[PDB]
Amino acid sequence: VNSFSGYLKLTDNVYIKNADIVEEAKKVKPTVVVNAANVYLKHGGGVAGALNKATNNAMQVESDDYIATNGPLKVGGSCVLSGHNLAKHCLHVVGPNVNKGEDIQLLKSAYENFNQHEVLLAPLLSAGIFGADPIHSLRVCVDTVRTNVYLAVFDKNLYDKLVSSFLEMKS
Ligand SMILES: Nc1ncnc2c1nc(Br)n2[C@@H]1O[C@H](COP(=O)(O)OP(=O)(O)OC[C@H]2O[C@@H](O)[C@H](O)[C@@H]2O)[C@@H](O)[C@H]1O
Repeated sequence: VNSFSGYLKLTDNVYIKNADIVEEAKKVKPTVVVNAANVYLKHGGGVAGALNKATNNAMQVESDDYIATNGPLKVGGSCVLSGHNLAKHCLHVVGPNVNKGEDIQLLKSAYENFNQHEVLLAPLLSAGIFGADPIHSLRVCVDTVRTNVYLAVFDKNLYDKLVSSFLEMKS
């Protein structure tokens, strides 16, 4: 497991690839895929829906059951559930929905959950439906995470922008 290939090494522990996270997960068989979740684990568009659909909706049913007996998550919080056919585990992480005025500082809280895991396959938290700048999310990630994080960015134009921006700001 955890056979990541073709990543660009950004820091000693952060790696980035222009790849759909679902197909990376099928290729790599990671111990942990990260899901960019909301506090009720209602997997809408974005990564959550793609992950859910690849589990034939088993992730959404598992999430319903988790929520029924544990209640919703906190922004910046997380929960480990099954990774189903994609990974051993899925780490569901709630970044701030910046479009709704939730504290963007909670992005640091969200990425801090990655530190509980040796190696993760992850998307950029809050950078899509939740409206954070993807460059800011990559920055928080490289600043906050100390464990090995392999970031999947499916859109080639965004990936190119992220690498360029990371170079310039790394100085
Ligand atoms: N197949 C893919 N492989 C790789 N990267 C992907 C893929 N698809 C997308 Br899209 N991305 C990119 O991963 C980033 C995060 O976007 P996101 O919307 O999934 O996560 P949040 O902004 O935290 O919103 C959470 C809310 O969205 C609902 O899904 C969830 O239930 C919740 O209510 C963005 O850069 C986006 O371009």
